[PDB]
Amino acid sequence: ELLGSDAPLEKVCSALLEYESKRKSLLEDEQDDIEPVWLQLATLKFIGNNRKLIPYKIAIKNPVIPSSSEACLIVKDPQRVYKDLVNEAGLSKVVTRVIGLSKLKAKWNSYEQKRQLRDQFDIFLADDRVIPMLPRILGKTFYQKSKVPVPVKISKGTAEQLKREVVSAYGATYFNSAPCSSFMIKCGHVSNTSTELAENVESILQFVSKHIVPDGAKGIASIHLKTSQSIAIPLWNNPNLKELIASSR
Amino acid sequence: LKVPPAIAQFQKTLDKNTATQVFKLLNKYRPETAAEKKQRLVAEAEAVANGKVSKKPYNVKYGLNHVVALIEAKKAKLVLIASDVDPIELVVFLPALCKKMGVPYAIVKNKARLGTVIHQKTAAVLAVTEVREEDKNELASIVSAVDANFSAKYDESRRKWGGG
Amino acid sequence: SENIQKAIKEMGFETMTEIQKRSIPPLLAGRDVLGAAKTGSGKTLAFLIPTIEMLYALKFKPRNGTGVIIISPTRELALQIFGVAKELLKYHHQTFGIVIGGANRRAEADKLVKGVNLLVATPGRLLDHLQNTKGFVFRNLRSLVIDEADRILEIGFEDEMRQIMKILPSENRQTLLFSATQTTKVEDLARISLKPGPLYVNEQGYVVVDSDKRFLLLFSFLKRNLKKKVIVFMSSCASVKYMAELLNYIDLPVLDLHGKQKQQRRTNTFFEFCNAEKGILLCTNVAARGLDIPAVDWIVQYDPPDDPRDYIHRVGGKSLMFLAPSELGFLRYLKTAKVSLNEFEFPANKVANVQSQLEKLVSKNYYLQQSAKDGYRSYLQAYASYSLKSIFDINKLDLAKVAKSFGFAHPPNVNI
Repeated sequence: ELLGSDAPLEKVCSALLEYESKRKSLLEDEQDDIEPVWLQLATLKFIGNNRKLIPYKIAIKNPVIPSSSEACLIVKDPQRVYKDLVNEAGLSKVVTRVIGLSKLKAKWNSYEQKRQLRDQFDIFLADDRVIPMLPRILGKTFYQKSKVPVPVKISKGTAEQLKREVVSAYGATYFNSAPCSSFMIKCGHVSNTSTELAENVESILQFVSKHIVPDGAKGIASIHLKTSQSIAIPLWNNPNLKELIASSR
Repeated sequence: LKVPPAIAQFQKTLDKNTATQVFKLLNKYRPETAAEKKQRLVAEAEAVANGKVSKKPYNVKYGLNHVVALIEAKKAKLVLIASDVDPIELVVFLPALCKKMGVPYAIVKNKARLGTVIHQKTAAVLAVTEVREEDKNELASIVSAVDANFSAKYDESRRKWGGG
Repeated sequence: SENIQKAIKEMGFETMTEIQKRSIPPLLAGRDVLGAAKTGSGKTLAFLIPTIEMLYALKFKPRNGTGVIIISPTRELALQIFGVAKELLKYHHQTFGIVIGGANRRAEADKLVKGVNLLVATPGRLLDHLQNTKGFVFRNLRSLVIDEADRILEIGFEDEMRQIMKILPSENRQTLLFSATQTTKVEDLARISLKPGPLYVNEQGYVVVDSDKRFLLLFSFLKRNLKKKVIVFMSSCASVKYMAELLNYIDLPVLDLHGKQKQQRRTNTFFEFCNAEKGILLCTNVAARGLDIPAVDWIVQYDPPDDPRDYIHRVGGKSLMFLAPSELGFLRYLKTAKVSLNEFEFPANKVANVQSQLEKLVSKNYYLQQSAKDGYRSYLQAYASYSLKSIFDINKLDLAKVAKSFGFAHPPNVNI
């Protein structure tokens, strides 16, 4: 309704569940990893002035990061105070390691050391005040292997805020803005059913049209639904994209 | 004159560049002076006299008996032998003991330079046993340099009688 | 005596098992008994309570020397018996001790000269002390106990056992013999050792993982299976103690059948593990020998078993074997035993790369380092005492890789 005064949802997302299921065709270590759902968006005009190395906190109701995924928290000095707060909040099983910024800069200097730290956790969360430093220190070994630290605001440093922020951080999808006209957003996996997947799509679309696309949903060229190896089924096409680009330019 | 290979090896010392980089790491781990040790202890004394739990210290290991015991225990990561010990037989076995124990070792110049690191007039041998996590890469790069600039170099030269 | 009962009730032992029916009463009279029981029947209490009574009856003292000699085929079995005898002699004054292969022989000699009344020995080490150690008083020997006689014969201590009987006095000395199976060698040894006219009593999974990655694969596997029931078999109690201590130190709470070498705690821990729907328990093969295996989703053979014939019958939810590449010869023995098997494959990426952090934790802690050395040394000594010398050859084992699994940068200095 917001995008084009129409809602061609539900039917396409539900059909995609059967489309990937039909395309199904001893090991010791097993995991519940599922193929992600890639929501492709095309915009009429470029949406990024420059490479922004922070994710978008797209709040969602169906988390794309399972609660079994380990988390690593990066805080400002000293690390002992925030280590005590994490333990007192009951996040020991979630926030496994808390690394102070000075310790992260010093004790992890080699590329192999940075890669070992990167592979030791599934998601990285960072204090909002220390996020601008992580472009350095962490380097290309983090920002290209799908490991972008999350800007979690823990400024006041209290247990309830930590629990709310982590739950909010886990229950959200992220997308790193890049200068282009096309991008993909993680909407979920096959584990999430059709109705939950549809809810994730519309919530992301509202967030995208609000704080990502400068002119809103009117500037959306086309949108498609895709998986790792599935066909990019066209979710929706702008009925007036061709004339809008001609008139704008 | 003609010198045996075990004494001839001390004329082939570490190069100036690698030695200068070695002492940059060593100077981070100097033992605290007699004055600095007294200041730290008296500071804890006042905290006891009036009314009131640390980490393990970090420093470079020195002393001939101490270092040889650390090599035999395989506790030493890098052993730096003075090139001009007045009785040479004091350190004439150290390159062989370091080879047997797999300890990266180098023969550096000016035993006085070694003593300056430890606030002493003179040191026959210095040994780095275990450093802070910040300097793991710096020590690792030095050990690789000592392998190439001292062990890969010479080596075939250290088995030949020098002089003559 | 009341001291025996006060010690027994400390272990939480009530009533009295079936094999002890034909052994404990007649043996209390000082008559030779030819016992024969299966694994786990409780023979440890069978030949210890009457003998301990006889120490108290004769008022033996360390100046008298050794009065009872107990022979066990392996280090772990002898150590387990020594742990039980320590519990039974809690309220006593008769000295007890153990001599085993691969142990400090000089330290054992200093302990033997002081006077050990109840000696638990191995056939290899006992012959060395009986011939060479000076000041070892054993002329007052009064009781002799042999446990798992068939195991001793199959190991290759027939020659050693013959010299023991020729050296040890035979007059007015009570003798015992316990064997699961009665073979020609067992009968021949009984005829030359026991007194005339005795009272006779009557699917597999494996992972080919290198030594250095043995623990890292295990730790990652336990993290994955935190929502199941896991029971792990080890080659020693010291190895059990260290891994249980280390796992609790890296936020992986586990249970072990070691406790503080207290028999009551082991039964309590096993009872709690059986009652609990989910959990993880570590124990050695000898501790689990003859016990009742509950409904466990995963059974793990972290270390190779010392009795392959008993293990292949004990297995008959899922079975796992941590087999080193140098131990791949055990696969051929499985075919000769006609047992179906499958190979488990794991990706190197999923294995936890915590080895560098593991070494730092062990080096920084005194008790972790002390436990790690004891576990490493005992694991090697148990390895050298394996029956399958051809398959589990200690020389072929890479000691540098093994010590990496225990959290050591370099292999510690352990003898044999």
